[PDB]
Amino acid sequence: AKVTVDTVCKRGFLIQMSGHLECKCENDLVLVNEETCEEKVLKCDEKTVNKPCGDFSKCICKCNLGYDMVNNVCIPNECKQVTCGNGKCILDTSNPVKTGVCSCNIGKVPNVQDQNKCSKDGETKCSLKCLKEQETCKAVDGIYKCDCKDGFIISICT
Amino acid sequence: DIVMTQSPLSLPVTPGEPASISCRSSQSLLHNGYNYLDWYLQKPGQSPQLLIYLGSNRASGVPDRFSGSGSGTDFTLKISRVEAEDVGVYYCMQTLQPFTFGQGTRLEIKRTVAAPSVFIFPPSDEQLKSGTASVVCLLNNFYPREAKVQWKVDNALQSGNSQESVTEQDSKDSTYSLSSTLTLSKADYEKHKVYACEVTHQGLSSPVTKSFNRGEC
Amino acid sequence: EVQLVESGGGLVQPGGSLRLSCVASGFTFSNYNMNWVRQAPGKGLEWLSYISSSSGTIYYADSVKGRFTISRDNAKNSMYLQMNSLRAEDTAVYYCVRVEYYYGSSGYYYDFDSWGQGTLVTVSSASTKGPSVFPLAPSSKSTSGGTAALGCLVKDYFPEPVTVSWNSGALTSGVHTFPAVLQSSGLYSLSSVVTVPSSSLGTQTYICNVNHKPSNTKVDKKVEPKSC
Repeated sequence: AKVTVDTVCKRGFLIQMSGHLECKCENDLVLVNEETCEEKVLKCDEKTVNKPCGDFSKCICKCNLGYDMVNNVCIPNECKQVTCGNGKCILDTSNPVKTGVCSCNIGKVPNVQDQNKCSKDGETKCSLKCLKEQETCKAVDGIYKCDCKDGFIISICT
Repeated sequence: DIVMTQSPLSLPVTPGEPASISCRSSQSLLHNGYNYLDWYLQKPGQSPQLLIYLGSNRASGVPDRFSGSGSGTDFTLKISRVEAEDVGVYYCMQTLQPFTFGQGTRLEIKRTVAAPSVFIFPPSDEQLKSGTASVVCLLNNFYPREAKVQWKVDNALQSGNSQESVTEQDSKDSTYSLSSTLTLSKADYEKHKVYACEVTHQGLSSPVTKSFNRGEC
Repeated sequence: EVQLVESGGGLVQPGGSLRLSCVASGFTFSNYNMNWVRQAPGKGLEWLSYISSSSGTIYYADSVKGRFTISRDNAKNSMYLQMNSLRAEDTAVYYCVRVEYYYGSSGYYYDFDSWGQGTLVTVSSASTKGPSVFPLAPSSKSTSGGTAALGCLVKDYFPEPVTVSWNSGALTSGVHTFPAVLQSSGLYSLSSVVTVPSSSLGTQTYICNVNHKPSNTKVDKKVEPKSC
């Protein structure tokens, strides 16, 4: 599952970290797949069967195949006992056996002399395409995203 | 969509000397310091393979002689020392609004000028019995590809009733061959007598003309 | 290895519809975005459509918008292309392409790293017809320097392709099978020629073997030299 700069996140927007891209949901929505966000349910019952209850999880509230429930959130199983710090854990389709690596917050990079965690400082060139003339690539709270550069109503940059 | 236009259409190169391919886009492919343009090579009988990505970066496994430069709407692929294995069709592709390929540039082998051997074939008895008549003008093993075929019936220029096709460059002697077919009804064929194709080529001082008389050869 | 196999092509009339299929093997199909790319005879590659792994992101070329629809079935490791309102300009070889995306340290880029063998789509009003093979006989008017030229005219067939061989594959040197041309009748025509020593024209037989699978037609034509 690979998200590109041309991915259209449904009810969401593209964010970039040191080594990857993902879709972040609008408001309080939950990821149903790598690129769509839907409304979640508060409790799992007969009326909410097979409905989204958390990111990559439906009611049975078990995580989808290939994930595992750690700290009440669904994380890939290869990211189980992998700690990163100043960043998140992801995986790449490059290796045959899926391996969990660290993708760091903007300004940080994998520190090779620190068990490949996110401690070393390093720039990351923004790869997002904010083609609208009212949006530009900004760095917010550790991630890259397209945001307004001059005036927005409350949510459109025009 | 965004329009991509390359030049030249065919680029003859002698192995060892450099080569350039131009590629322009109908609108700027630059955004945030990235140029969204890639280069692909389709060797004969093989799949296309990535060469250059984001304007100037070589893909993993590309020789250093291949390089890409340019920005915005003006781009150029440059081969410093052309090897013989680099023949094929080169495409530039814009990735700003996925996707659009250029029309392709055919990289071919440059050789010495060769004149075409010209032969003309009258229609067969079988085809005449069928009710039609096709005359075939054959140009064999010439270089370069540029060649003009002119049909004349009783020394009168024909137009819009002939069709030609050209073979790919030969893998051994690096020449081309061309076949032109003049098609007429059995009636129009039996009306006239003299049939000829006039070939103009760079390797001919004067335009060669091959002809025959109906009922003769 | 990665293997993409396209199917579903064939013949269709203008206005008609066709549904292409592409089955992916050798990799996890549900992890990759995919393309459809075609190439018309005597033209370059033309990208048609892109589809993400979760089918949430889809793009089309302007030349096929509204007429063509892309979709995938990750359960069956398959990918489809519905083609409606087909015009003659849609006649091409259609490929499905795997689209890798690398998060490289010099920028993120696509890599069309796998291409199927292709499937041929012919949009035309013509009906399937086997070829008539006419001889291009050698004579003094086709000889030059101890060398004689002869051939076969493969005329008025539909659709592509035909396969021409000489002397059941024994004779391969000096052969030139030209690309077919599309005539006004909607039927194809090509010629295949071979160069031989002019001395052998009396003591050697030359037969062109023309095969046209669409019409289930096989024709072997012996090319007799002429006395002129």
